[PDB]
Amino acid sequence: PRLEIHHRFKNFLRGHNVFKERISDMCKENRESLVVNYEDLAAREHVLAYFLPEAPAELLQIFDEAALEVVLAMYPKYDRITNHIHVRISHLPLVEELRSLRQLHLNQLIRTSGVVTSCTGVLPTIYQNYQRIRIQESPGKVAAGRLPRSKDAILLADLVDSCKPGDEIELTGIYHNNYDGSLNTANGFPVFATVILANHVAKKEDVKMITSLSKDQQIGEKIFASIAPSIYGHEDIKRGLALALFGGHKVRGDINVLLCGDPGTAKSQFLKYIEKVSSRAIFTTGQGASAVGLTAYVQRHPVSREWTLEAGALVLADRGVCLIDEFDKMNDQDRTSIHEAMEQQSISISKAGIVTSLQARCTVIAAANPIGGRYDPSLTFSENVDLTEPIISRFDILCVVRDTVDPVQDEMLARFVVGSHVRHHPSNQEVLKKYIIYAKERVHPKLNQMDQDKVAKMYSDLRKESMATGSIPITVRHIESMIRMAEAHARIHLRDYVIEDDVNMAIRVMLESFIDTQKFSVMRSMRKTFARPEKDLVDKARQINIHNLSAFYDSELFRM
Amino acid sequence: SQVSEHSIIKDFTKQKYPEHAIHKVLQLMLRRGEIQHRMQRKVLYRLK
Repeated sequence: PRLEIHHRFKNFLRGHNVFKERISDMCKENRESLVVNYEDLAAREHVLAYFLPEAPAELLQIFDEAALEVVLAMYPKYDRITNHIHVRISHLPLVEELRSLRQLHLNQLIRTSGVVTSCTGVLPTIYQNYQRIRIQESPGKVAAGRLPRSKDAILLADLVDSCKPGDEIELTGIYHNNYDGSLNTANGFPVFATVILANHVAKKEDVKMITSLSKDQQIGEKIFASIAPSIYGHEDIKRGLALALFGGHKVRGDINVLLCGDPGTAKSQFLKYIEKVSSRAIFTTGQGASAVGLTAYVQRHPVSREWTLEAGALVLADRGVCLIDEFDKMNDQDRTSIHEAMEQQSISISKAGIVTSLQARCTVIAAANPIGGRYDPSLTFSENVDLTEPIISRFDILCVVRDTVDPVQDEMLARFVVGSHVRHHPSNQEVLKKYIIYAKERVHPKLNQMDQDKVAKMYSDLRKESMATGSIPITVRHIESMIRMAEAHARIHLRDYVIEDDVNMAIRVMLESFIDTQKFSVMRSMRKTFARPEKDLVDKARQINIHNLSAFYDSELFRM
Repeated sequence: SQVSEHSIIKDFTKQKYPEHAIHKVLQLMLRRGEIQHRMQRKVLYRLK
């Protein structure tokens, strides 16, 4: 640019106590961290604010040298600790969600966010010193939902091993088009040919008026009457779906929500309508999904790529919501791999060669397509399928369409058909959308010792129903799913307890699985639902569900 | 068909054979004198 900037730097090196207090944060303990705020320098000296639009690229180089002036004069010791000083320029207002995402806007420090999709962490000469990570550009939104062009990020040996795939972080930096492959003596870089450095890592009001609406129970009943108004569905089906919609110490668990209908019904499209309410949106599409969409292929590799870690749809929606559609288009081999991962909410490798860990925090929602007849043969559903039996029986609830000749249903759906043209003809619950986000993110209940007993009493009542004529044919795992469902009730009614009326409907959903497997004669037990040493170790197991009987506050029992 | 050299590696997965073990096998199949392998492996190497 100019040549007079060196003199201005020389003059600019001649309140700030916080700089002294902040720089000393790193010490003998080797914290390897230094928080940098831009505003204090720019507030004291307005000349620094003017350098933002003129020379931002040199400024980073200039910023590193000026920091050393304090370090070199006081503490030469930091020269032998990682042999580098990390600059962490803070946020720089502006904030454009869609306006700055353009190739014309290079040579600017830009703040945005993204979600990590895939990486090459499975691996143990200027370019060899650093590695590669894949970042997305459009975040999840109704308007931003259009498919973007993927950004390619490069870590400068600074955030390595500190970040994991699927982390909703904030990306900030300046966009320089340092594509070194134009000389045609190397490999090729993706479309956004830009060395994007990572400088930040994120966390891993009408609401007050909205909370007023929460107290009403008139709106609390239509919550399962308003999610799917297109087809009017079935009241049993939506109630279970709504419970998972809220998503509400060895705290493990699985929510296996499966549907059995037909693709022609908009149920296949019904899963698509949910993403409007959901804050994070996942594209399924079947084959050719986002990144590696559960399909494995091997081809001839480019000039320089390494093996890819297989990122399941679960990983691609970490701490979010993941949607699974088109069940028959999955590969069989991946189904076995993720089956244990779904139950364990993580990925385990026993090859002793590659070790890694990925998180899984979403609700698995998918619909299966029946092979041929549903229950036409006199044999069981699992034993007339070439697939393995036990994996099929892993699902807790099997939702299937009931009845096929419903003239009443035909009537209401018929008028909706005309409504299709009505909306599309020329013509001259968003309030509830923000309800779910606020409750699930701001309300974090704790554990109460005096309230676990009362809920657990009724669970035993369910057991004794099968203990009269039978031999322990029911497993507690089915109940284990029920506890989280009753938790979502408190979000609904805001009463902090659960009424038997809610459980009775929850009972029917639980029993629905038995209906599909057992002959219709079991429908008589619904009348009673309305009305309602080696041995020694067994007895204690039910009452406390702890192997040790001396686990009652042992921390204060022995010392005090 | 479809059981060429580029995809038969997937078949080895079902046989509990890692991709490193087949290397001792796949690279030595030409020394075995297999009729089918040589026609597939050599003709497509440069002639296409």
